[PDB]
Amino acid sequence: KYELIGLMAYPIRHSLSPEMQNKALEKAGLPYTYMAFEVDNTTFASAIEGLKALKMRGTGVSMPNKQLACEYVDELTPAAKLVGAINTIVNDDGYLRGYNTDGTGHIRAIKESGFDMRGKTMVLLGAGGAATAIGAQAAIEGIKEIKLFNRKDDFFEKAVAFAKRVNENTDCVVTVTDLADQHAFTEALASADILTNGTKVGMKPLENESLIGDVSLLRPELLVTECVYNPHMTKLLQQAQQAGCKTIDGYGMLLWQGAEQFELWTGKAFPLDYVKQVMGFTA
Amino acid sequence: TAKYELIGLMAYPIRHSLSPEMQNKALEKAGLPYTYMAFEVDNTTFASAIEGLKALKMRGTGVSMPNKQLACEYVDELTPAAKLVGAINTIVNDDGYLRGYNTDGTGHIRAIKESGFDMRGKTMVLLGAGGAATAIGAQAAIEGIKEIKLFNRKDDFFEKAVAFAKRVNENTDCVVTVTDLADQHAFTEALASADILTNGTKVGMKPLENESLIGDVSLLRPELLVTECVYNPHMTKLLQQAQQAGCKTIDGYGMLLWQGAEQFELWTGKAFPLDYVKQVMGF
Ligand SMILES: NC(=O)c1ccc[n+]([C@@H]2O[C@H](COP(=O)([O-])OP(=O)(O)OC[C@H]3O[C@@H](n4cnc5c(N)ncnc54)[C@H](O)[C@@H]3O)[C@@H](O)[C@H]2O)c1
Ligand SMILES: NC(=O)c1ccc[n+]([C@@H]2O[C@H](COP(=O)([O-])OP(=O)(O)OC[C@H]3O[C@@H](n4cnc5c(N)ncnc54)[C@H](O)[C@@H]3O)[C@@H](O)[C@H]2O)c1
Repeated sequence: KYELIGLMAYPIRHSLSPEMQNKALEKAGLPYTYMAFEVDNTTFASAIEGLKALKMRGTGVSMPNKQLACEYVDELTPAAKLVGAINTIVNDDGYLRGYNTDGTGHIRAIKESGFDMRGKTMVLLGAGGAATAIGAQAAIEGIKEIKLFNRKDDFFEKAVAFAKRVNENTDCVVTVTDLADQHAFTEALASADILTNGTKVGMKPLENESLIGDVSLLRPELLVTECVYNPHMTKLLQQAQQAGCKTIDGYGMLLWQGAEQFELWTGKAFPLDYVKQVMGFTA
Repeated sequence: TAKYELIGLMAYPIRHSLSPEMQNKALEKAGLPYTYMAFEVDNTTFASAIEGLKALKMRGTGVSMPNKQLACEYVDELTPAAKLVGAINTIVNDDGYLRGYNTDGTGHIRAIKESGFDMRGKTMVLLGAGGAATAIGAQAAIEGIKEIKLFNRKDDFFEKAVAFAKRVNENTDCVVTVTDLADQHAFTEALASADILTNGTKVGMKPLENESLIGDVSLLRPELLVTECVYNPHMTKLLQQAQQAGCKTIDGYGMLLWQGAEQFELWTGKAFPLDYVKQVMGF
């Protein structure tokens, strides 16, 4: 009969994955049901037991389990090994494969727009789950250099370690700089082909903030990408659009991220345009 | 919807179970936020499936062959009837505390009760000593039946019948006796004193569909109530003999519907849409 696909996260409040996945599955009439489960670090190992025992087809993974999940799969992709976090598990007859679709999804959205990131230079803001996933995938896709900026918080040392892993295991060049070093930021922005916000700046309670203070730094030839999807148009994207830049919003990454999970689980093509419409992703 | 809770069915194999359709139609009719799904679970994977059930916060699960006996050691509490049977077909998860019930027993008994029959103080001839027969015998004893005259051939279930009889005789006020099906004089005499005859054996179901444990239809007095656990076919040979003799009868679907209704109510705390499900299932 139907096979189950889970989501293992805590809290699972208002995630868009259940609606996206069930709408897509129902569109093609596929024999799967996606359901979210409140699972945290203390219950994750037993949830995986459950995933194997019940013969679940797989599960999505979100906070606080993305790092822990790497230790519960039999095989990780090269990008997931650079990130040290996964958001997708596929159960192939008891053999678990882990993937990070946030990285591939963001890169796909960029590629769909017509931008070729091979040999380009990126200024990446942040060093959490979104930023590291994007940086890892960008490196694998042949981006020349990623100039990563992060403030002096808990993620700074994570950024340093992340850059070390990318520099030693890919041909990409990753640098890490304090967001407070304004001169270095301006210099990096000047050299950039793509600016990517992977921070929580732009999302509530930081919805009225942007890491760009001087819009003249936003040259029209600069591509600006955003991970934040609530609100749909962040302050940064508004600045970028007003400056005449091409942009890619959070829904781009979210949709493609989702498409990739769907395809790994079902082996069928994701009904992208349909999902985009039903989810109201186009303003 | 992400608010939905999961109710499983843990069995092997999962063939033509009517539970998924019944429960989901009923859940939908009531607009309740539950999804019922079947999972292939055997004695080897059952322990881990229960860890899954707790970790994922499933509302509960149906249990069927080959796990009904094993399941008793994985719940925290068993109803008195389940203690007599040594098997459950229902688990309810109340915040991590698991309760085990056997709705096969209560369902068959509810079916009888609905027909207008009062089993308090009555005598039953019970055929068999497997899961269905012991579930019925246990609940009937708890319902106040005076005596259960159980008949079983000399196969692996005969010693089980004896042990079952002892548990019932020692923990209820009901008197249970166990006799060899081959003892025709014993059978004839028990039938003459019976108020109710219940088939809990596989006789009547393929490949024994052309068989009935009643060889002389005159033994079926019109006042005798005949109930049948076999539901495929709907009209067993025994039920045809009984209706032909003027007996009041209860078929396998009576038991199946009420078994289901009781599981639904235990998991949801809401009324089962009985008239609706009877209608949509085709009964
Ligand atoms: N579109 C998508 O599919 C998608 C996927 C993943 C994440 N996201 C979004 O990306 C954003 C980041 O998520 P994450 O999981 O990577 O978060 P995280 O907690 O893992 O990382 C947070 C990052 O933001 C930085 N940061 C936080 N507050 C800051 C501030 N006031 N100023 C400057 N920097 C600050 C931190 O240093 C860190 O680098 C969120 O808004 C999230 O909703 C979107
Ligand atoms: N209507 C329902 O909801 C419902 C629920 C449970 C079981 N059932 C039905 O009840 C029947 C028995 O199921 P069970 O799970 O108790 O099986 P079981 O394997 O647990 O027990 C089988 C019983 O049948 C007897 N038996 C088998 N072959 C026989 C034969 N040739 N002659 C005489 N006796 C014989 C055995 O001695 C034993 O008593 C099945 O047909 C099943 O479909 C119906």
